[PDB]
Order: sequence, then structure tokens, then C-alpha cells
Amino acid sequence: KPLILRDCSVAGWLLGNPMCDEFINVPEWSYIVEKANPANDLCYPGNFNDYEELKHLLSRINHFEKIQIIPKSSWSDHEASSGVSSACPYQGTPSFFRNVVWLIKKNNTYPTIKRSYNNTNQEDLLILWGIHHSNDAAEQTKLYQNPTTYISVGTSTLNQRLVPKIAGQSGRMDFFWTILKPNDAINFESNGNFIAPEYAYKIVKKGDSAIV
Amino acid sequence: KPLILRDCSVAGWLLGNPMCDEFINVPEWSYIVEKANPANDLCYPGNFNDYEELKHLLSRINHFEKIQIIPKSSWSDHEASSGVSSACPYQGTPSFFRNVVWLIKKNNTYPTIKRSYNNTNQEDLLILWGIHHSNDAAEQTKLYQNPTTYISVGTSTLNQRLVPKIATRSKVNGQSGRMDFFWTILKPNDAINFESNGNFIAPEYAYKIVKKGDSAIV
Amino acid sequence: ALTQPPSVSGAPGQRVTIPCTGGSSNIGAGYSVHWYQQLPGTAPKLLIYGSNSRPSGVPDRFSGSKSGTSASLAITGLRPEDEADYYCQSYDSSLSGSQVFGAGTRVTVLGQPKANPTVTLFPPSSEELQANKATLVCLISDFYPGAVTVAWKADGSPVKAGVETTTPSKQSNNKYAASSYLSLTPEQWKSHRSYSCQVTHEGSTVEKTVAP
Amino acid sequence: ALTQPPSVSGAPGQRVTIPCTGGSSNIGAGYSVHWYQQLPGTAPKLLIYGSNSRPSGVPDRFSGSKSGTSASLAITGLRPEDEADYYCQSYDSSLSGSQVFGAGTRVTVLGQPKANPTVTLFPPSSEELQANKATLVCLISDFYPGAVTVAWKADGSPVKAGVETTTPSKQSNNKYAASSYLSLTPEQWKSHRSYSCQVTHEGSTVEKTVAP
Amino acid sequence: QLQLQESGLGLVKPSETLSLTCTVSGDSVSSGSYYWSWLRQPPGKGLEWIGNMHGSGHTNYNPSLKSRVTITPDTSKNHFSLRLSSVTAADTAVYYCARALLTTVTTFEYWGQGTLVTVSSASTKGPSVFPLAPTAALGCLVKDYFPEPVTVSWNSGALTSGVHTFPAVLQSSGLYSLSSVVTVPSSSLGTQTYICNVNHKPSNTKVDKKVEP
Amino acid sequence: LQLQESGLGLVKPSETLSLTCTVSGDSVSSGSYYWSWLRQPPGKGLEWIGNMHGSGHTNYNPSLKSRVTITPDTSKNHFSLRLSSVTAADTAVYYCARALLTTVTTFEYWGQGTLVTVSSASTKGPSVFPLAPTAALGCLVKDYFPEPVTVSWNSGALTSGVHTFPAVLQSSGLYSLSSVVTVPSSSLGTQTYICNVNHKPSNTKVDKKVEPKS
Ligand SMILES: *[C@@H]1O[C@H](CO)[C@@H](O)[C@H](O)[C@H]1NC(C)=O
Ligand SMILES: *[C@@H]1O[C@H](CO)[C@@H](O)[C@H](O)[C@H]1NC(C)=O
Repeated sequence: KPLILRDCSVAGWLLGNPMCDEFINVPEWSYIVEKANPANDLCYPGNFNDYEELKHLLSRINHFEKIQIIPKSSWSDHEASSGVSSACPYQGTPSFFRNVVWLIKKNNTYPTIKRSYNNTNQEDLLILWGIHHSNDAAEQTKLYQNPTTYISVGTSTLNQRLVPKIAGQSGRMDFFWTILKPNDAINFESNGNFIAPEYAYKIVKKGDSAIV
Repeated sequence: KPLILRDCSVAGWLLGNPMCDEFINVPEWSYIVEKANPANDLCYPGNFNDYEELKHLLSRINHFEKIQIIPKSSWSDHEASSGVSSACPYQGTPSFFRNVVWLIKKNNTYPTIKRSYNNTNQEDLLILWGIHHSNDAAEQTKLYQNPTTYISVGTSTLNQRLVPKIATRSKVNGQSGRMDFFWTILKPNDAINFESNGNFIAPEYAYKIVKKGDSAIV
Repeated sequence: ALTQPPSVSGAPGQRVTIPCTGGSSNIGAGYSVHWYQQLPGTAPKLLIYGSNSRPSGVPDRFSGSKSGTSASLAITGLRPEDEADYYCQSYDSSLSGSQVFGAGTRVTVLGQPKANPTVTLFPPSSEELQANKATLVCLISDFYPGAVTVAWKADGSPVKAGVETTTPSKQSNNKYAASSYLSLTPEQWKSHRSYSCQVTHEGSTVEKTVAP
Repeated sequence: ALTQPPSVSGAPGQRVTIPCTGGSSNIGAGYSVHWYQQLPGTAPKLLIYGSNSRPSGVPDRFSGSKSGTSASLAITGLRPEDEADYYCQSYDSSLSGSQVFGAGTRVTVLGQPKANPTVTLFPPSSEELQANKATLVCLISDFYPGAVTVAWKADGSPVKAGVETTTPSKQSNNKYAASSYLSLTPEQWKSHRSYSCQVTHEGSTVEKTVAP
Repeated sequence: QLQLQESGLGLVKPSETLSLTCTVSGDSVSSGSYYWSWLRQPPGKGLEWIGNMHGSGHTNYNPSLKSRVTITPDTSKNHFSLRLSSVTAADTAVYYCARALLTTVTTFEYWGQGTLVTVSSASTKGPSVFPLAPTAALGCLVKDYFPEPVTVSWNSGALTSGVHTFPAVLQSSGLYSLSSVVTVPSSSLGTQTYICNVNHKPSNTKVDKKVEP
Repeated sequence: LQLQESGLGLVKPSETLSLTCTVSGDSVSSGSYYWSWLRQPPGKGLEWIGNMHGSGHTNYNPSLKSRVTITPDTSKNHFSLRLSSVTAADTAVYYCARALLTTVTTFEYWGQGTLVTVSSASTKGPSVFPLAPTAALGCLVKDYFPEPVTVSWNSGALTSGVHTFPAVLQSSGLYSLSSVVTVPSSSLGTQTYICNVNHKPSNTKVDKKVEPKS
């Protein structure tokens, strides 16, 4: 049986737009049926990076196992529960992608995040995260204390260091993804504008799919 | 709640006429409702002795308990399962009164019966038996090997010695012979003594007079 | 209802009586009391009916009486073969009438020599083993009296779960039988040097052992 | 289904392993194996999830691993308060998918001292007697290990019916409780000189007695 | 010899109708000299009377069951039947048939052998049969079934001497297990074939097992 | 965060079993969690019934999918289980849980458990008899079905020294249990000991006064 994304896109599904709650957990699929211009995509406006590349990989995946890799409950020094926007509604209330976390400052301070995760699963791990490009300097301090920030992500086969490009929603968000090979580790470091991973996907079944 | 005999008589009921199977076992009654001339009475023709007197006794009884006093399976030398008649049908088949047994010769011999029953049931016991007056000399020998027979019954307050009265009467229900029936009340601890060498309709079941009080026949 | 004691006991040769007491609408009303004997594995059998009238095959030693609202089965010259359950029956004149019974009385005969457990222990079969199951079977037969405790041991150390044990049941020859079942995994069975079935009966313990 | 052993055992301080083996459509297919602990009287509690990731309050000593179609929970530094039932969990991709559980494994801790039964015996109440019933209640508490035989005596001779006995149950303090009930008739109760409850545990017999 | 035998389903869904027949040999279900009766024995050992039936079609039922019981004859097969409607767990029992005298305290002279009937609405589950390989002892493990009973025979009944079939255990899961053992000469262990035949009717299990050293 | 199951204790076969979970703190709205039912049959082993997400999307156990329904009550901080056409196979201790959105679902927080017996045997309430007597006194809670039975002493005013023994299952399929409490000999006396028995499936609620023998 196919995976029939409805008005949801691959990005919407994989990031977990609250509009895509039908696909919070998805059984094994044969192939994927996506629409041409799906209504429910990126919650918050922006770009999903290497989208075509990822869609291509999906043509070889038949099922994901979603795991929790950074518990929301483990952000001691950052606010992890008020990162919501009326662009991403759930039951008509401000929400956000379910698989990632919009970290905001706690008590006018955003300590440097230096987090790291070793893939002790026996399979390839698909990991998505993001960076927020804010409107203005005011928005920038209101959300993160630090006016000059960066996103830093790295594996054996990845080196990302991004600086947010500041200039219903007038800011943007970039999303990114990588595949973490078994026994490799991923390292996150940021002092603002970081959309952290909460859930990730083990690539559990392969063989032939396709996007339609 | 009353005992509604239908087309069955007091005699038919107490003897256990196969047409009266509704009354094989009867719960406690207030009074008894009998018809005037009931269809199902003495299926085998004959007479029920001291009938009016028994009926009067019944006006003081509220329930019977039927007990077995002589197992049919205890007639070692007599045949106890082929005394049946087309006068007494059960499902259109030859039968006989259920509470008494028409004993016939077994292996061409009818030994003299010397049976006895002591009333250890703690209550007055109603016991019925009968004698068969057969058609002619031939039938007498066909059933019992002995042409000269008698019935002998006795308790403390009873002494009966009867002889079958052989002669062919007009047919009633196919039958040209008759039967006399008799009954007694056997007091607690008394014994009844049975003796015969033919023509004896023996007790199988008897009735304990268990409940008394005001009844009536209507 | 008629009421009997759950059990009575006596020594071989003496006399025992089983009371049966009812009320004014059965035994007290004057109805007969019948008695039935039930041997351990078998259907009941008619013992006494009417006023102490015994069917053929019933000995003189069995005797019934009745007084007021209670009746009594007397068994004189007690023999071990009298060990059975005895039920009294009568008629009750309530509601168009009913046959009515006691709950049974167990006659125990008291002069009886100790018999020791015969214990047979079996390892799992090849067939069960290749179905990835395993069961040790411990069988206890011919003991008296019928009280045992069974303890399973693995390399001399107790195993306290996966055990399924019967309570003793009387055999036809007045001794008791019982059985115990130990559930294992095949890798557990193949791991230890041996498993042991320990049966304790009247202060003496008998151990059987099996091995892979 | 996942298959685990019904029991494992160890002494305080050492290591025990609980295997959990499945098939090609769950653990062999690559899905995580979670573990839950169920203490005797209580609901289960999450012990390990994902790939050896412990919730807060689970100590270092609890550890899960996984290889091929089989997974493993290890307990090092066994403490007596670890005596509990452990269940393994995974996902099975048959038929639109299912959460799947093992049948549970009971961990027994072995370095534990014999405790002797406290025995409390009660005669029938007057209220029950005037209801023409009678029950002696024999209560056995705080003994170890959990194996007893109960024998009821009437004037020193065994009574072999109307007995109803529990199998011992593990309490919160790792000791056992049990109870036995003897049904009598009121005249049986009033007739004998006394009744005795005999409890036998680890080679010692304890007797209590009551009387009318 | 008069022999009586009960037969019918072992497992009955609640609210359905329990149905049993008694097959009579050595006397007809005629005539009217007897009552043809059903009794039963629940867990909680008590005997309980269900009813008497007379060949004339008159009946006397237990007032606690009157509305649900039916006892009818089949003269052309020498059967009679019990039919109990709307059963519940309360009707789980060993059922007996019997031939009775016409006494008002009825005299149950001859009894059938008994037939267990479990009213449950739990699905039946058949046993797994495994050989217990070994004068010597050998046997069959009849594992994890529901409900009772299970009949076990050896060499189709040719071997009865030395056979002991243990009572079943009732596991915590609610399934039963039993073993049957037969004791044999070591010398024939050997050249003699030992087959055990297991029957669990509610699940239609019919399994033969060869038992070897 | 606390989760609490509740509902009938005895259910007839072929009817519909029904349970609700009462949630406190961060309620069945959210959308960050699964709201789940699990169960534990006689002779243990955990069994999954299903997950529900606040959006009304659900994932049921394939052996039961056609009989199960799990729905939320956002305006009451409940969610409910509804299992139709029950049989004896559905006899179990049922638990509710709050779970992570992982595909091998992570049952983080569990309820306390509630016993449900599917039987079609009619319920039977207990007869309560005092076990007359530092001294020990108690209550016999006799011949009931099904489990469970709560016993308390002096309306809960007395807890120290109370031991309620596990029930016995008689050959008849009825249960009995005892609760004993040990008290000072000296107060036996001037202090009144009442035991309170509660058997919800039979609406039995019984007080018994316990004194020494007279
Ligand atoms: C019939 O009577 C004769 C003569 O007394 C006897 O020898 C014969 O065996 C009897 N037959 C039977 C079947 O009893
Ligand atoms: C009947 O039996 C009783 C008691 O067994 C006895 O005392 C009495 O004399 C007997 N009657 C006759 C007529 O023998």
C-alpha cells in the first residue's frame, strides 16, 4: 500500500508540520504519492535545502523508524516550549513542526549549545535541523540574547557553519538534513537562531519506492 | 393448588393406568377434581374394592410419596415384564398399570410366592395389589402353570385368602377376564405378607401418606 | 438444600456416620432420603434408597436412618475402599417440587501406611527444542498422604518462575498423584550443566536430575 | 511476539542478562527494543528506550544492547530491590504495524535469608454460626522462601476437605503472605475439642489451635 | 447390561443453547417404566438435579431451571436429549444422564459416565504434542490447551497396562497441560512401536506421535 | 502528571468494554504526545491496544483494530477506550499511558491499572464476618466475584498495622480474603474497630463491628 501524502509535502511530513499529523507515524510504504503544489509544506516560510536530493533518496526507502535523539526535556538553560507561530497552527493555536525545536533564550541569556549525538543504532540515521533568519536586530535580541550568532553542525562527512541572514511572518527559516552513518557522531554548536533536532529517522527498510 | 384429574379416575391414578401418565408424580394438592364418569379408569376390566372408602380417606390426605417396596428386578423365578395387555395401551402398545405387576410363569413354572414387607418408612403406607380372574382353564395354564391357585394377603389387621373365579365374561376392552383390586393401609412397623401360586397382581410401588389436612374430591 | 459436613474420618473397622440435615419442606416433611457414592474419577452410583433399601452389590455395612429433619448414613466396618464422596438426596415440596441434594461428604480412612513419591523427570524433546520452546516434566505418583512441595533447581540454584505445579489428586488405589512443569528457553536448557526436580514428601526429599 | 526467559537469577552485586529474541519483521528488521520494569504490585515503568537511552531516575547499572534478531537487558550490581518483572518491547511491521511485547522475565535475587511464617488462626464468628455456617481462617505472613504446606487437624486427626489454600504471594518487602480457609458445619465445630492449623515451612512445622 | 453415554459439545459460547444426548443400549427409551433424567456437577462439587422425562412426554424440571430446560426423546435412535438455553458460566459442569425409578424422591439407579461442558466464550485452543523420550518409562506431553478434556490412548488402545495419564495442570495463563506415561520393558525399546493418540475435540485436534529413545 | 484509569469492573461477553483515563497537568491537547491504552491478561505479558494523537489520528493493534476505538475529551481532560464484542480473552489489568511520538512508541508515564473481568457469570457480593481477637482482629470478606475488594478500618482513620491478605480463589470460582489489623491489647476495650468492605461490581458496601468474644 502506497503512502498517500494528502496536502502535505515531503518537507511537511519529514519536519512534522502540525497540519501533517496524519503522518506522525507512517507504516511501511511501497511508493509515495505527492501532489504538485501541496498546501501544507513549510509551516514557517523559508527553504528546504537539498530537497530534490532527499526526494531522490526516498525513492530507495520503504519505511522509517522515528526515534527521539534530543529529548525536549533536556534543554535546561534554554526555553524549548514557547517556540510557536500562528503560521503553524494546531487546532487553531500557535504551534510548530513536531520533529524540531525552536529554542528561545531563558532569562535574557542563551548559553552556547555544545551538544553531540553518537549513532549507536545499527542503521543510517536521517537528521533534520534548521536556522532562523530574523527580521531585525530587535527581533534578534528578543528571541536569542546574542545579536551575533551562528549554527555549527558537523559529522565525518559534513561541515556546516552558518550565520543568520538578518533582514503573517516576515523572517525566514532554512532547513537542512544529513545522513549519519552508523558509529559516526553529529556535533551541534550554536549561540542563537538554531532549530534543534528532536526526532530523527532510522532508515530501516530499503528497496524500491518512487515519488508520484 | 388443586389436583386436576382429567379423564383419569382415582382408581386409574392410584393404580397407574398408562393413560394416566400425567399423574405418575403429583405435587401437593389442596383438593382433587374428578369427573363424573372418567374415560381412563380400570383399563384392564375389573373392580376396585372399597373404592368409596378409599376416596373418603383421600379427603383427609394432602400428598403421597411414591416408594418402591418390591423391586420388579427381584422376581427371580417369575416373569415380571410380560404381563401386559392391549387393554392397557401405552402409545398404542401393550402395557399395564404402572404401580402393580402382573406376574406370569417363567420357564413353564410358577413357584409359590412367600414375600413380605415391613413398614420402616415411619408413615402410614398405602399398598395396592390384585387378583386376576382368568377366562378359562386354558388361559389359566397359559399364564400360570397351575390350574388351582390362590392369593393370600395378611397384616395385623387384614386376613385375605382369595381364589380366582374362572369363567368367560363379556369383553370389555378386548378382555373376557377380570381383575379385582385391593388396598390396605400398612401402619408403621407392621408387616404385610404375600403368598400365591398364581393369578397374583403384585405391588411394585406403594404410597406413603406424607401430608394430611383438609382435602376433598369434587 | 440439605447440609452435609465437607468431610468425616474414622479408622478401619470402626463406624462412621454422615449427617444430612434439611428442613420442614423436605426431610422434616417425611420424604425419603437417598444416598449416592462417588469414587474419585467416576460418576456417582446409587447406594441407598427409600427406607434403607440397598441395590444389589451394596454391602450390609452401609445403612441409612432418618429422624425429624436429619438423616444419617452409617458405614460400619470401615475399609480403605470406602474412601469416596457421599451425597444425600431428597424431595422438597416448594414450588411444584424439586429433587434436592447435599454438597457431598468425603470419607477419609485413617489407618493408612505412608507411601513414598515415585518421581519421573523428562528433558525437552528434540521436536519442542527446534520449535524454540522447552519443558521439563516432573511426574509424581503413588504417595500418601497427598501433600508435596516441588522445587526446581538449575545447577543447584533454585528457579522460581516458569513453574506450573498441580495439587495432588487421589488415584484409584487411594494414593496421590501430582505433576510439575518447568518452562525454559532452549538456550537456558543448553547453558546449565543440569536441572533438578526436588520433591519433598513427609520430611524426606527425593531429587531427580536431567541434562542436555 | 518476542521471546524472553520466564526467569533469571543472580546474587546481589553480580551481573544478570535477559535475552529478548524476535524475527525478521521486528528486531531482525532493525527496530528499537525498549524495556520496562514491573515491581510486584504496581504498573510498569519505562527503564530503557531507543538504543540504550535511560530516562531520569534509571541508574547506570541498567543497560540494553541488541544484535541481529535478539536484544539484551543487562543488570550489573544486582540489588535486592531489583526483584521485578522485566518486559522487552519492539515494533513489528506485519499488517500495518503493531507494538509488540515479550512475555516478561522475572529476576530473582539469591542472597536472601530464610524468614519464618507468622501464623494467625481465627475461630468462626458467632454471626456465621447462627447462619449455620463455619469457617476457620489461618493466616501466614512474612516468610521466605515462598513455599509452605498447610494441614488442618481436627482433634489431631487430618481433615481432608473443605480446605481452600492460597499459593504464596510476594509482598512489597520481598517476603511472602498466604492464607488457608477451612469450611466446617456448626455442629462439627462444636463437637470436637479443638481444631489446629499446621503450617510447614523449610523443615519446621508450626501449629496454632482454636476451640469453641 | 444397560449402558448410558452422554455426548455433545465440550465448549459452548454463553447465551447459546447447550445441547447433549444420552445414548441408551440394553433397554429402549421406551417404555414408561422409567424416568429419563439429567443431572450435573459444577465446580463447587455439589450434585444438582436438572429434570426427569417420561416417555409419554410429561416432564418435571428443576424449578430454578424450568424456563430454560428441555428434555425430549428420540425413540428411533434410542437417545434422549437435554437442551439448555441461554447458558452462562454458571452452567459449566460435568453433566450426567440417568435412568430412574418412578419414586417421588426419584431413584437414580443407573448413571452415564459424565461429560464435561465448559461455557466460556474464550476461543478453544488445541494442544501441542511432544514425545517424552526415555524397565523403562516413556510418554506424551499434551501442552497448552483449552478447555478440558483430552483423551490419550496408546497404540490405539492396544496398550493399557502400565499406562498412567496424569490429571491436567491449570496454568496461570488459563491453559491446561497433561502428560501420559506408559511403563514398558527396557528390552523392547527396541523393536516395539509406541504410538500415542491424542484427542482434543473442541479444537478438532487428532494427533499421533511416535515415541522413541 | 498523573494518569488514572476507571470504569466498570465486570463486563458481559459480546458487550462493549469502556474505560476513561483522567489526566492532570499538560492535558490531552498538546499534540506532542500519544495517549495510549495497554493491557495485562492473567498469566502476565504486556499487550498494546492503541495510540491516539490529539488530532484524532490513531494507530490500533492489528488483532483488535475492528473492535477498538480511542477518543479524546479535550473539554474534560479525559481520553477513553471503547472495546466492543468482548470475550474472556479481554479479561485483564488495563493501563493508560502518555507516550513519545516514536514509531516504537515510548510509554513514558503509566496509569495505576484497573482490573476488568469479562465473564457472564453474575456478580456476587461478599458476606462480611468479624474475626474476633498486642492483639490481632480482622474481617472475613467471604464468597465474592469478581475481584477486587477494598477493605479499610474506621473509615481510613486506621491504617498502621493493617494487612489485607491476597484473595483465595475457591474451587467454586468465588473469592475470599481477610484483612487483619493489630492493635494494643489495652484498647479492646474502649476503642471501636469497624471494618468497611467495598465491592463495586455488586454495589456491596458493608460495615462490620469487631469485638472480642462474649
Ligand atoms: C427350565 O426348567 C428345567 C427343569 O427344572 C431346568 O433344568 C432348565 O434348565 C430350566 N431352563 C432355564 C432356562 O432355566
Ligand atoms: C418390623 O420391624 C420392626 C423393627 O425392625 C420390628 O420391631 C417389628 O416387629 C417388625 N414387624 C413384624 C410384623 O415383624
